[PDB]
Amino acid sequence: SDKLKEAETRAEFAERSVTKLEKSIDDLEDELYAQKLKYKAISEELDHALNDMTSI
Amino acid sequence: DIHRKRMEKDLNELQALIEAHFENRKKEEEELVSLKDRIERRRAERAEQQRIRNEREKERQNR
Repeated sequence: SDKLKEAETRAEFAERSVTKLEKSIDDLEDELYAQKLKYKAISEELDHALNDMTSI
Repeated sequence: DIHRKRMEKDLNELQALIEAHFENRKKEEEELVSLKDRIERRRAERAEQQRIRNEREKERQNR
């Protein structure tokens, strides 16, 4: 019974670590996706300005 | 007369151009400082997670 309690404690520790890392990954994931959205926006717009060079 | 009035307002917008620049520049500087502090935040987080994984390993052999 004592060994079962120790193993259960360690398993619960690991599982809480799992959940916390998953939440951190979620936050990072959202930030990276928004970053790339605005990156592609600014890149397209620099290209549009270059198109302006073509129109000139 | 309406056309001359139109000409002056464009001039207003023209100088306003720089005013449009200001908010973008403050947002750029905010991104600047956030990334710069994120530098050390990432480094400290890496050290912390290395320590945490060390504790994980010791608890692993302890069982």
